[PDB]
Amino acid sequence: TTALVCDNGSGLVKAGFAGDDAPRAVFPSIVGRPRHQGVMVGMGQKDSYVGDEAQSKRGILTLKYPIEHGIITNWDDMEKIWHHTFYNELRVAPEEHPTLLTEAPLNPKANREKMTQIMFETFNVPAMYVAIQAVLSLYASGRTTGIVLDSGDGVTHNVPIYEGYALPHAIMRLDLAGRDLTDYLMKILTERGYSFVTTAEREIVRDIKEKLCYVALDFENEMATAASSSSLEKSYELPDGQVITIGNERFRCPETLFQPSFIGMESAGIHETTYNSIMKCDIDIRKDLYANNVMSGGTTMYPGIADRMQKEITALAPSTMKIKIIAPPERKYSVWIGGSILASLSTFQQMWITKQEYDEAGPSIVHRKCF
Amino acid sequence: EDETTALVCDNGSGLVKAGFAGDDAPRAVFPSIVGRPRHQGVMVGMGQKDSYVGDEAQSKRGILTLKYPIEHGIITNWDDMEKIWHHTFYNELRVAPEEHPTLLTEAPLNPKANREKMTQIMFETFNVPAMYVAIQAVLSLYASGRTTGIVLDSGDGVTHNVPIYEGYALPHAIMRLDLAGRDLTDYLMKILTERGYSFVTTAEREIVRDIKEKLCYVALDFENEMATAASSSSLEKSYELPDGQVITIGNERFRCPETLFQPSFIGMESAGIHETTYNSIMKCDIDIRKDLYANNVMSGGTTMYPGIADRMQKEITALAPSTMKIKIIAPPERKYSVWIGGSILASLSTFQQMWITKQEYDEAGPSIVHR
Amino acid sequence: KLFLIVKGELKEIKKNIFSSGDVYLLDADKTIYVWIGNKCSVDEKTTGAAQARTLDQQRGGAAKIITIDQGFETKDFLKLIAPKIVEKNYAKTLLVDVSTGDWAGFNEWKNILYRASSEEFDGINSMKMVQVGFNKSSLDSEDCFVADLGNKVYIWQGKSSTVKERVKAGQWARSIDYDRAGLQQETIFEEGDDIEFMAALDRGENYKESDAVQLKAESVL
Ligand SMILES: Nc1ncnc2c1ncn2[C@@H]1O[C@H](COP(=O)(O)OP(=O)(O)O)[C@@H](O)[C@H]1O
Ligand SMILES: Nc1ncnc2c1ncn2[C@@H]1O[C@H](COP(=O)(O)OP(=O)(O)O)[C@@H](O)[C@H]1O
Ligand SMILES: [Ca+2]
Ligand SMILES: [Ca+2]
Ligand SMILES: [Ca+2]
Ligand SMILES: [Ca+2]
Ligand SMILES: [Ca+2]
Ligand SMILES: [Ca+2]
Ligand SMILES: [Ca+2]
Ligand SMILES: [Ca+2]
Ligand SMILES: [Ca+2]
Repeated sequence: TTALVCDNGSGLVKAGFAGDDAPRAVFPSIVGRPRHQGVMVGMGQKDSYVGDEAQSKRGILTLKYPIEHGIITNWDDMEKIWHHTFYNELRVAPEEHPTLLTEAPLNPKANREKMTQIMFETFNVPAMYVAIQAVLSLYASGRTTGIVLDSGDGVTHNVPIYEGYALPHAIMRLDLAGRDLTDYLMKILTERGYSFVTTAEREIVRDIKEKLCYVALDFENEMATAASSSSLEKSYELPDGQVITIGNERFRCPETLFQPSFIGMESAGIHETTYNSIMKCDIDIRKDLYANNVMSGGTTMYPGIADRMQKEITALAPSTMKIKIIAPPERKYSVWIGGSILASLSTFQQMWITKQEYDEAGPSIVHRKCF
Repeated sequence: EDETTALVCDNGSGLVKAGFAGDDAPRAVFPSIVGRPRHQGVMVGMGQKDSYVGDEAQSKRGILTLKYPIEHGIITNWDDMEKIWHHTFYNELRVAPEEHPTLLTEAPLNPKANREKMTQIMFETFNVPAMYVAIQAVLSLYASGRTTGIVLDSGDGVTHNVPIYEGYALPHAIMRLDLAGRDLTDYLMKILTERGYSFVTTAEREIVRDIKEKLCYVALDFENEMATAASSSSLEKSYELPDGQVITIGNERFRCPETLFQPSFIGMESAGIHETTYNSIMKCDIDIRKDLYANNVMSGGTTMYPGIADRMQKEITALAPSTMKIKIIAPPERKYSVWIGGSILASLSTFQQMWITKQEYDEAGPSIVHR
Repeated sequence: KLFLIVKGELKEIKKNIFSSGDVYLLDADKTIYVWIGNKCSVDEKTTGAAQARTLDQQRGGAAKIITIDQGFETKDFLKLIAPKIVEKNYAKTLLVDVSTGDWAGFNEWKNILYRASSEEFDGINSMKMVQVGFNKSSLDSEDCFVADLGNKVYIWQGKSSTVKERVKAGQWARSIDYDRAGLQQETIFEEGDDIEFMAALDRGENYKESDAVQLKAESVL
């Protein structure tokens, strides 16, 4: 039989089959409920919406993130999501397919135990494994020891791992990621005249981010170049044939990753958090971490972000360090890729947690499993 | 050995359109009129009858006071409506309604009490096995192939804009205009009187209806068309009366339907159908207006004038922003679109679960009709 | 010990003919080396890093795992192979390279064109919809058509069709939307201003848009 892989990301769910080179189903991890309740009567709407359909019907719905900031906080909505994944997105019955889930770093034991319980008792999965997103990313890079920068939709993590084990004393969480960047790009665009009020116009801004934005190597010189010339401007055509000119926004938006002060956060940029994490590791392994720095997640896709991170990091590290930043072209979904690879492997099958074991020892069996 | 056949009855402001489900056209079409004798002196001998319906009432005026039960799409007299329905069932359709499920149609914004009374009458007076009430414009849109759009239904005595999203009407944005085909006939009658001709007898009014339905058209630009008709004979056309006399009509041909866009012609202080179409669209959620402009369907007997679609597109484009895609749909079977949609709806096999059974009525009273 | 990586297993080589589109695991008792070619695939990369962890787990957990990218070999490592031997070829991949999009049926999606005609059956419920060839050449005007594009659904109404035909076309397009996750918007084209509809047939049946940066699951060969 073929196994299933599901990365429950903060803002998008990435699901697919073990063995494929990419997640077949990718959709927003969002659930919306009617906001005026009188629309489930006279206008005949269903009680909840998932993913694309919910976001489309934003406006008559209150949208909530079951996994806002990476940790699941609503098991009814998470159930709606997973049910959608299995039955509607993948079109399979989960009782016939083992299911690998991913969890955020610093996931509570109770959270993972409830995840386990729900999979087995509500979806009758034959077997399941929960892995840590950054670890799957690390393995996918071809490495077993390194430090991962995982920037996604609602939360960003620094995670150091030595010989396949995460170091929770030094794991770093930062509540800034792609979604706040989209919001900020919207704000600074609206500060130039452009307005985005229709649901369509609000999704347009996410598109502009993903297609036109890039990370400035030196913010000062790049800001100056955009102020004194038009070399850096670039144009984006709306549906309605009107065209928009965007200039410094292209690199002011992602700079927030390095200067959270842009959105009113008192916090540290991704370079600083990488540094503080590495220094919080064993003193003997910091060299190995500096030399193996893997980037994963959707928010590490801006062009020229590898360069900037190396710059700010080398400015932080001791002068004699050999520093290398790893940004493989498949990093947007490396997590999912790892699951797909790992679930297909022959060595892994011994690690699968069967329903028999769940019946025998309760939900705590999930803690007693190595990668 | 067989199954059962269902009835479709559109209770129009001026005409009753009734027939069987599955047929492409209503077998019975007759005036929605009830006539009762001038004074009791007439029905003494019996002698005369208590009341006359439809064509016979039109045939016997002058001894009958004529009334419209459904003068404005909303039923206002249940005795006269009962005579109408009775005539429909037994005289025109020649069926026993205890033997057929009966789909009736109702105007937009019909009061709930009114629809409950319709229900009570059907079940308690005609023992209908099943009945369903549909909204006329919705059947019209459905016949256009759609479940979302905004219908312009111009009939005999009333005109409506109805926006519909996913098959449900939006009553906050429903627009009513108490002007329609009959007011156009009356006005055409007057303006022909102003040319020498004189129409005042009822037979002369039927002739005027024929002249309207056969010769009138909607000018694309009223100023220019008036000028063309005033400086040449291109727009003139000749109509032969029954006695073999020919008459010639010119600007009347388009001044008559022009009233739809300029109600001031009949002394109404109100806005033309283009304006109200716009006002309705504006009363809807901003997210759907794009769809409404893209799906603007016309139904009813008074949307039959030629070139009314081009004019509608012009005036709506002038009302709406420059960048909107406006599309005016004028299905060729729109004179009966309502009814035809109903026919198809009752035909459907998926439909039958929705028929309201007599059992459910006896058990739950008339408010079940809302479900 | 030396092993090329194949599928997930380890094939033992003792000839040190290093290749550029693969990954090799070298076994020294207290330090495990994994060497990742500059032109290999992900599965080959990640199977190395997985196997090394299984090996260090068997070994009580006192071995050190040394990942090394091609061209960057450390002297410590290079002094175990050599008394530069790097070939160009590969050992195959295990992944199936898919391309993806807004719906999970993507990488195999062929756009469909169906015809709906009431001339052959009586009643709506009896009617059926038949796939015809995805081409303008398959369009008549006596009946209606529906194009399933995956992303979208187009409807083409012939001027010489009937109500029943357009009702089936709508039914079928809304059914397509229902049975496929995410929204697949229905767009009706009347015969006459049908430019985009014919334009879609002109994009052919093997045309699907995805954005979503596509990637290839094998060495470059
Ligand atoms: N080329 C790109 N540049 C910048 N951001 C991108 C790009 N492609 C996708 N993204 C963003 O990445 C974010 C999602 O990352 P993801 O891996 O889904 O994290 P998570 O799964 O934790 O939500 C979204 O905000 C999306 O806009
Ligand atoms: N071809 C036509 N041109 C102008 N008016 C027409 C035409 N055909 C029908 N009508 C008018 O349609 C009106 C009735 O429309 P209909 O939808 O049957 O209304 P209702 O539902 O109010 O009975 C009549 O006034 C008739 O004169
Ligand atoms: Ca993630
Ligand atoms: Ca009507
Ligand atoms: Ca008659
Ligand atoms: Ca060890
Ligand atoms: Ca290879
Ligand atoms: Ca046909
Ligand atoms: Ca045909
Ligand atoms: Ca759908
Ligand atoms: Ca691929």
